[PDB]
Amino acid sequence: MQTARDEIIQDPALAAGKYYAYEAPVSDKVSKAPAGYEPFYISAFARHGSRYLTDEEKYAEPVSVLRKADREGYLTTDGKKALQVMERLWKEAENRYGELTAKGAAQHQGLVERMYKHYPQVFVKGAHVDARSTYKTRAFLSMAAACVRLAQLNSGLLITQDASAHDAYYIKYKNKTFEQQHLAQSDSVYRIADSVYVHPARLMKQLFTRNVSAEELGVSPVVLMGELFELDGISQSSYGQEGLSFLFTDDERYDMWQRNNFEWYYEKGASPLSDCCMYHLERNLLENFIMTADTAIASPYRCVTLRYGHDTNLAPLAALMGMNRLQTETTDWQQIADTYRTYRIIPMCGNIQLIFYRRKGSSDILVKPLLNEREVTLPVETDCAPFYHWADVRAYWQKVADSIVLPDSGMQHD
Amino acid sequence: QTARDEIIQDPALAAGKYYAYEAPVSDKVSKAPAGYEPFYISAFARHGSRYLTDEEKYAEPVSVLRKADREGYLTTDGKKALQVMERLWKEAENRYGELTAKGAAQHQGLVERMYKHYPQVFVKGAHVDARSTYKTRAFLSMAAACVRLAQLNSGLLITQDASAHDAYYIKYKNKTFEQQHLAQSDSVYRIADSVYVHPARLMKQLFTRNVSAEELGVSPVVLMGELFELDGISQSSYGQEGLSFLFTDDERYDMWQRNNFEWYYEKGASPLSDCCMYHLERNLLENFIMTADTAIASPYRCVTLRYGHDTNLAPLAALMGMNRLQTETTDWQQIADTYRTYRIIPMCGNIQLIFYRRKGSSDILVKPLLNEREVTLPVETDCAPFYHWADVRAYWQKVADSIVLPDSG
Repeated sequence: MQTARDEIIQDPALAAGKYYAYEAPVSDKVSKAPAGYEPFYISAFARHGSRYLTDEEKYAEPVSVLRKADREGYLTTDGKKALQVMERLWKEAENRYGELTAKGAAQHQGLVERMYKHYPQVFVKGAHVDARSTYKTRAFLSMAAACVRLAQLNSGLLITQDASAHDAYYIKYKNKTFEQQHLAQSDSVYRIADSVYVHPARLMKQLFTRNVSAEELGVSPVVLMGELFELDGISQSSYGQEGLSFLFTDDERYDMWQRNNFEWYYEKGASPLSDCCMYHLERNLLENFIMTADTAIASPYRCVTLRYGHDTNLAPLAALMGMNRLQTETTDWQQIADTYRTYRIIPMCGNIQLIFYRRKGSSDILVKPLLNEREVTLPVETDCAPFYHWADVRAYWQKVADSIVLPDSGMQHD
Repeated sequence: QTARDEIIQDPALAAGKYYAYEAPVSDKVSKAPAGYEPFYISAFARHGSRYLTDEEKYAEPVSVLRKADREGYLTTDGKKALQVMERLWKEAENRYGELTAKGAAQHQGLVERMYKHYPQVFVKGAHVDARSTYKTRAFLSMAAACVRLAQLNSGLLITQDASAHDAYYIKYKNKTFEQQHLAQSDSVYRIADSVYVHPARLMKQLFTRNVSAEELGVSPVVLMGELFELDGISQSSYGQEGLSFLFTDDERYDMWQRNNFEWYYEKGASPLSDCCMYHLERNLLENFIMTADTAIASPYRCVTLRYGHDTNLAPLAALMGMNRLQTETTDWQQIADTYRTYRIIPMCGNIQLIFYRRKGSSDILVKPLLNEREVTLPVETDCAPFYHWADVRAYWQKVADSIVLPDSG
């Protein structure tokens, strides 16, 4: 539909991208399934909800730069206003770095609330909600919030939780060797990305009364601008905390989003600069979607599969599934945002949901794919969009998974 | 009963820190004085039943017996032990240190008995404030309990956290303090092994011939410790055979004593570590005091649930002054009289404080429970098993104020 540029002009919060605080779709409506079809299985992967920045230094470094300017008298009034905001953001996050916020828990309560409202026939008494997480507290506290909410919504669900190293091979897959096969020269690529997207000259004059250099700051202007942009976005993780929007023009807001958007496209998407197939990393997660759907479709019980993790794995999974046009390959720095937009893929509480439908007396299973609760296309033909035939989707995904070979990494192997 | 007789009646208790929690046999709870109703619960619970924390705790002993098997000096009893140990390792594979299904069921049972016995605490709109450490076994115990509470009363307000911000009281650690008082622990444990661990008979039961510690790769005392650990951890699984056929009644008691001593020494009242190692839990005691003050003054209704590790549960029990845990002795055999790990830190071990108020009276009462058994506190009371919170609080505050801990980490 709209350009990413127009979307971000209409809603500046979307430029936070990976830090965008999840919002339910404006429309509460759900596409009607073909006659006789009812939902019976839901399979999901959900990123943790809104969180603070992951390292104390992501607060401490830019704050100390501005406090020093203040102390030595070259911080402007806008600079002082910015410093005051960042001090409040840091105080909020103090000794809670990387951790889920109260707003982040509410996002996951809302996510399963809307699941329950939309597909009540899935969440019948005795149905086994199988929820799993990574070891990271932000991921499993998102699971914990969601599971307590489902238990409040229906006392009869059988809800189990785990956060086990035994599942890491698909719920938090990692292969540094594969990354190093493609990203060894990422330093060079990012220097080019910085010069294409990050334009710090105007902001430096807004922040400081006299001209400053990379050497007096302790960080380059490009780094300082990125750090201030990250703080502006992370303000969304808190209730009633203002950001730093007054530090960024609309074009700079768009460009700083583009800079992190490119990073995801490069490290985890279809960039030709990383040889187009970085999203092959999620073969195992894709296979776990296939196998657990196979089990639920053949099961005499009722099932729901919930997985809680990280955008590190969510972003490539959406591309590997073939959603929309995520697999489009381009090196045009400005064209990426056409088909690949992080706020539509990996916001806080970002999530993929597959809704499986069944009709009595018919072995023709249908599946509705949702990316952040919006219908998506899959690279197979269908006669009942937004619905797909599971037989066609399964064949395509299994063929994709079968074609991916991943290298030994440490003691881990295919 | 004595610890020796309790272990004769119920050998599973000798697993100590690995004993799989069981509810009290009677569903009865003591009657509060007239007009008193429970209104606040404050708890600290260890994670439920878990696998061993490191792969080497399975691999090392298993490889010893596989070596004996390959080279043909493993007895038939030895092969039987190897069979069960391979089974225990297979259960734990890639789940080292993790909560088991039984450990989750323990924590569901714990809150459902809180709910049954003190139902006036669990009313619509009450805030259940649950917090954990960052370790998955602790968090998942929390998560199992909170889902259970949600099912018992969806009107509760249940929040969950597992924050570095709570570590100073929910997972306290002070390596400097330990090195001040445990500096020669290596020497103390070599003596303790000599006192308690006697592997000659077991070595002859396991192997067809004498075997040197060099050929085993581990000393016979280490191997006996590892086999006893594997025997205990079988309790974490449903329907898993242990190794009871490798230990006589006397050895089972003595191996329990050896680990019991380790807790008494590192976390209890042993004169060998200068009698005040349980001072480590001053912050956790202060958190119990202040969250109780807040609940007593609150216009809302509250429950405080903390989920953690026996590293902190054991000293908390002693620092609160429960029963005779603070009794000081160097007599290796007398420890067990007043200090018994299966009564303090089993799997799902827990301290609960049940607070009661009477309408129109500011005299708050508190009932202290250790693994759901009433305990004494070093405070006078005119209505045991209940204590006046004003007296308990004054005693715990001065205990906390008397403690000096070094800045560490």
